Amino acid sequence: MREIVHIQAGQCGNQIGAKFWEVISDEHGIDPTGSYHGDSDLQLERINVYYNEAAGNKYVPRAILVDLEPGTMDSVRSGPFGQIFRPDNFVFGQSGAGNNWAKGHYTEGAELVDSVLDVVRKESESCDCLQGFQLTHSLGGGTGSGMGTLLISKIREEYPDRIMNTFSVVPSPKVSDTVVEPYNATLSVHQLVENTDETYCIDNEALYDICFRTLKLTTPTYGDLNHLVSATMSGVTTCLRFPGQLNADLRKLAVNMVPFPRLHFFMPGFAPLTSRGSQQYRALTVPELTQQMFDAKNMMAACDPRHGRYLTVAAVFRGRMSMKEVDEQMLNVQNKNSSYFVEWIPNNVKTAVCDIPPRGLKMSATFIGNSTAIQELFKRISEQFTAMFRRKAFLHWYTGEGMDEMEFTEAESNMNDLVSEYQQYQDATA
Amino acid sequence: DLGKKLLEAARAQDDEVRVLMANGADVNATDASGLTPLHLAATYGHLEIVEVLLKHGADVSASDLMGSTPLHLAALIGHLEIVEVLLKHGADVNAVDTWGDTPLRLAAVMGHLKIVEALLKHGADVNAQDK
Amino acid sequence: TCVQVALRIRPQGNREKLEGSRVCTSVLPNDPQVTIGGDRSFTYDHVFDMPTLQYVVYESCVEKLVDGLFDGYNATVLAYGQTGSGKTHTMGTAFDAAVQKEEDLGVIPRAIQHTFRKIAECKAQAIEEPAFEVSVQFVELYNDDVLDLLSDDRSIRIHEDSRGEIVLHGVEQRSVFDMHGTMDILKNGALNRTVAATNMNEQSSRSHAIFTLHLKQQRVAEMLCAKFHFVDLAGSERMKRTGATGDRAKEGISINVGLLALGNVIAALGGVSHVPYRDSKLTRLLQDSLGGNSRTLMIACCSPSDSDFVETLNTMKYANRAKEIKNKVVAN
Amino acid sequence: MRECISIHVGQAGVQIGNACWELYCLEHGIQPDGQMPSDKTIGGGSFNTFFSETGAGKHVPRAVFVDLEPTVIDEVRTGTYRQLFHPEQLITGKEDAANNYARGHYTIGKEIIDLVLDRIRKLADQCTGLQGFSVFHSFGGGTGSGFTSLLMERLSVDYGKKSKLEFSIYPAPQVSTAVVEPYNSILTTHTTLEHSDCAFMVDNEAIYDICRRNLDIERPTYTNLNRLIGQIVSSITASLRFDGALNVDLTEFQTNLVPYPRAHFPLATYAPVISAEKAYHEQLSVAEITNACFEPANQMVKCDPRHGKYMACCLLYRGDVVPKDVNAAIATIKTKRTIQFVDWCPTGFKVGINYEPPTVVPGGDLAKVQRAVCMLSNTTAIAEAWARLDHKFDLMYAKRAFVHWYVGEGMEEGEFSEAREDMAALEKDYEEVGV
Ligand SMILES: Nc1nc2c(ncn2[C@@H]2O[C@H](COP(=O)(O)OP(=O)(O)OP(=O)(O)O)[C@@H](O)[C@H]2O)c(=O)[nH]1
Ligand SMILES: Nc1ncnc2c1ncn2[C@@H]1O[C@H](COP(=O)(O)OP(=O)(O)NP(=O)(O)O)[C@@H](O)[C@H]1O
Ligand SMILES: Nc1nc2c(ncn2[C@@H]2O[C@H](COP(=O)(O)OP(=O)(O)O)[C@@H](O)[C@H]2O)c(=O)[nH]1
Ligand SMILES: [Mg+2]
Ligand SMILES: [Mg+2]
Repeated sequence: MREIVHIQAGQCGNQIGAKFWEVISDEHGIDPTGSYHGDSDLQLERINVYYNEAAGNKYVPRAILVDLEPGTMDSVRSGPFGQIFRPDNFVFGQSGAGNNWAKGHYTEGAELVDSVLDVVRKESESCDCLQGFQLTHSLGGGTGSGMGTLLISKIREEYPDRIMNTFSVVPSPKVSDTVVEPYNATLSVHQLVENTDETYCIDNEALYDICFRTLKLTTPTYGDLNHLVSATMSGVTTCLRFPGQLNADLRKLAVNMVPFPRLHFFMPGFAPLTSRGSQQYRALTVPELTQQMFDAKNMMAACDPRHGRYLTVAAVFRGRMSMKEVDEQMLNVQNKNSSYFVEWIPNNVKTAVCDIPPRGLKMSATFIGNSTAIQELFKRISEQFTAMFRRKAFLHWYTGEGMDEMEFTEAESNMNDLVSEYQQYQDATA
Repeated sequence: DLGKKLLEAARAQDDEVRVLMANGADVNATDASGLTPLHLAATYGHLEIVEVLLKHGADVSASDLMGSTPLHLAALIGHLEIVEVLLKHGADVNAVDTWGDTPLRLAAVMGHLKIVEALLKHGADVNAQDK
Repeated sequence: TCVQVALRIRPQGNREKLEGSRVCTSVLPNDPQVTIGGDRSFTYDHVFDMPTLQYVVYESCVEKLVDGLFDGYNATVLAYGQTGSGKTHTMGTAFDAAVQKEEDLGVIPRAIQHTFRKIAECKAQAIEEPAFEVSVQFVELYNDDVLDLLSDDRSIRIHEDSRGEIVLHGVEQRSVFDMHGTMDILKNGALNRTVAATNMNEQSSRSHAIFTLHLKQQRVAEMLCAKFHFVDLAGSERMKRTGATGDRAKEGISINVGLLALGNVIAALGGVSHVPYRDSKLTRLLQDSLGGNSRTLMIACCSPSDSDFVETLNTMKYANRAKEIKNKVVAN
Repeated sequence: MRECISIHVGQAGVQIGNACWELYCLEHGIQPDGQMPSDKTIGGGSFNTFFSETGAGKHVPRAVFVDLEPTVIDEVRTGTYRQLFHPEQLITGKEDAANNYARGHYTIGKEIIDLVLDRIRKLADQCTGLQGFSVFHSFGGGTGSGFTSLLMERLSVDYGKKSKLEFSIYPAPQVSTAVVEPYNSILTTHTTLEHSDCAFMVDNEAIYDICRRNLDIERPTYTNLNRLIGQIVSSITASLRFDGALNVDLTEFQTNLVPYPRAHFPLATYAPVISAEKAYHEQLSVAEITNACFEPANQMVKCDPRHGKYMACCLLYRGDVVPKDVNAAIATIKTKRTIQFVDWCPTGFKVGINYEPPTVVPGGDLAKVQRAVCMLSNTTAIAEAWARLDHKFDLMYAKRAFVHWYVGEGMEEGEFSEAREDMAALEKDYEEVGV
């Protein structure tokens, strides 16, 4: 299947999603003007997955840009690559969503969708072969969580037989201390469970702790969190963007990764962890790109992978190395640590490889796991949700907006079930 | 009933709060929840009205029907100012609602680190997790 | 406190006979066991062989359940098996414009008349009549949408109750007063069930239908509510035998996906810590039928022929384990 | 002359058939454009039945290459061999079977199965006699497993009279592209069983290890395995191209190798595997390369033939092989080695010899040897490999892991439990002929 349509919604989504477009444009050799100036034929070979061609050998991404507020799409036009994006695929309104799921899902934005959809339809009738869609959105509340989980639903009945995946940033106290945030995650996670084929769990709590206790950056900006994010959306998509054999398309990756239909949530992982300061420590140990990915402290989700079992892992080493120490030492991680991979899924760890790394790095790995450790993520948002719910705290921002208390109770049943399903398979046997 | 309307002024209206009390409206009125006006003002952030109510006879430790004190609620939402004012007027830190929690844990779970410090000064407990 | 399974074998059909198919199933006279293809054997609570008429089915296993309604005890009767094995005919969720009734009337219809007789049978007394409110709702799950069969359609939602039970919001729940009118809503609902033809059945069910009967009673020492679900499942299909294509075959896939999710739910309850109810909307709608707070009969339907062998094996293999399933019942 | 048609299905099928026709062309001095030097034409009596002659002396393989995605056959359409094959023979779709057996057999396959049939019709309507089809596919691929079984069902109702030989890949984790390959392998085996007459399975691990110590390739690519695999296929199809004594017809494969209908999975063993690296190498006598045919390191499926009973042997020699010395080596396996046969079956060792010098790829890793051999034992010990595969299958099916991808793609759940029980019966089939 060839070509992927990317949509970015919300403030967060539009910001990471533009860093995404920025980074992979470097890897591929498209400059802000859309002309190719790269030093490989390997870069142009599968360029059509994320870019369209045009008059003059120009390459304009397949992104829709979506926001209920303009203030995030006026500043991206004013960024390095806001020139290249097509102008008709900027779909802002003005209302805003007050960091409310209901306001994005039902009130405001329910009027801006069916405008987003009409350009979604547009870029997709140009497709020889559609893989599906990727959304960059935030789970923390507002135009990205509520419109985002409305786009995803309305896109599913129109293209039911296409793959839906998301990069879904997960809210933490430690980053935004916005009281109303555990509500809008449990409202989004309810919809992601029903309607996505795979979700990456970029968890702002994890990104905070890496930027503060690993990178030692005492006051973390949205730039330093996003840096760690864009390095991850390069790894987890590289298999889609360069020629290769393993997890090469959205559907093949889903079929390698999702054992049970509902457990389609992955925690990423990245080695080597870097800051924007641009100090590059490398060869400080080389085969142990295998012990770094598999470490808690390199995950992008606040989960200790040792507190459960892996179900499907996908390691992707980028750079210039030996495909033969990669093999040996990835077979070692699985046989030092044999209990941490479920047994009723034999050969559950697949290992791809790439020959071009990102800029900055001579060698870099990337990690895509379906671990049951992930339940620390949801149990965290479960407890913070149930705290705010039990006291009916702030519940009238939503009932006011043509919602209902049962959505709240329902959305908490779903994710709590998710938790115990992950916990059955974290403990199964024979 | 004026008490109902003072309850709705505390959720929202600092002017209309002292105009409704000088008409003889119950400081310690309750809704069906059991929430008094000092409750509804310490959740939703209003510092002035929180103190106004306290200079005129509010039970700083009144629980609702699920055992919620004014500082339980004030810790949950943030509102460190309202937590301190509530503490100097004799508020119970080590008090427990019908769910088993304490205003400490409500402030841990939600990440209001500024407040968990203050809470721990005037009294902690051993129900919660070590952190 | 535990799920009843009953298995019911149909007579060979005209295709089967005229095509050379032959009997491999074997039940003994007045015996709750069955034997298939010689070797492999199973016992149930009931086994009704190929000439068992409709009223024999009702009395032996369903008469008790309808009673228990008046005793505030919920019940379930779901038919489960392969396409063309007699699910819809057994349940009584289908009606032919020109046959006539002609007796031969399924579970749901006979269940109506039972209800409306024990109501007046109770109303007769010297100590003053108990008042009853009988209502009905009637949905189909067609390609992962809950459609309402009681209305002029085009949505609906599935949520958990206050006691934790599964309630359908946005489904018409209209009230009924005697046999003749409860019956006429059953016919006009069946008129809306999505049905079309496959090579395995000229009237193949393209959805799962649930006829839920509600009976809130008020009497002297109290108030006794009890729901009763009548699930007429779509049968599992194989694309090579149905001949399905397009809109047809898509229906057959989403049927199979939900019967998959019913499979694992049967296995987890018996066969442990989790039970995959949320894999399908079908298995959410059945979450109290199999979980608990229903009294549940499974009527498992089987072709007798050997042209439907491995299929009847599967049906039997799940039916057998389903006996092991603990329903936990309380009066409402 | 009676013709054979090659169908190559799915990625492995296509890239192995590409390596096969490469070696075929070299073996009859045909060029990558179809043309042949008149130096190598004969007076009629050109026993290429795998090749079709046209006017202007182009030789066009009797082959159909089929993939549900376009990338791999695209690399046949613009490579060295864009000239050899007619484009009609090269059929692609756009969406693959995302490593899903059910996509290939039930949904994405049913949308391209008619066009394949009717193109493969054009190769057949141009044959005067016809024996059937040599079909190349993979057990773990989606199209390999799933579409192949759909083609066999239908090449068996059309051409019901015709013989069906398959060369089948058996997956190894060292080159696994996917986790459901055990699902895919037991699925394609159950549905194809009743439609194949003989099936030589190629364990990607067996080949991978042979490439690792005999050719000393450390991390082998598909291009190493295919070179080596392209060899053993040519030893099989030597007779069908060189008017030989043994296996003259496709039926005689079934005649010699497979007595019982379901137990039709022989064990190919090959020698010598000699690296082009070695500077000087004393070529290996018939007696040497025949004793290597009983060394388990050289077979193409991992199992212990010693733990199992033989029920048919054929040995196929190639090059400078004198027939007297063949029988000295054969009579001495019967004494230097203990090789038990089925309680009820003739003991013998058919022999063929080909007298043509083994060809290897020029500038490849295999070294041109002087007398090679390829034995095709049919052992009960190959049941060992079906057990490996069955157990991996069992581990996941216990949990219904991944099944929901198959049922959502055309399948009924019971098909899984059914296909798995054909196997339970087959492991019992190998249990009863021997011991
Ligand atoms: N020897 C050899 N094995 C291969 C080759 N290509 C793939 N394989 C094996 O084939 C299996 C995967 O099957 P594929 O052929 O790639 O799948 P497919 O037939 O293209 O069908 P799709 O899943 O639809 O893409 C794996 O076990 C690989 O080990 C090849 O060129 N040579
Ligand atoms: N015991 C029986 N005696 C007589 N006719 C029967 C019996 N069981 C089934 N039939 C007939 O068999 C045919 C198919 O039965 P049906 O009740 O529609 O089965 P089904 O499982 O619901 N098929 P499907 O809806 O696609 O799963 C109809 O013509 C019925 O009248
Ligand atoms: N990592 C990261 N998180 C962000 C960014 N912008 C907002 N967030 C987070 O997203 C949540 C707020 O959601 P936001 O995207 O602003 O809501 P929206 O504009 O309605 O979609 C909070 O948890 C923030 O911590 C960003 O650029 N990077
Ligand atoms: Mg039916
Ligand atoms: Mg392929």
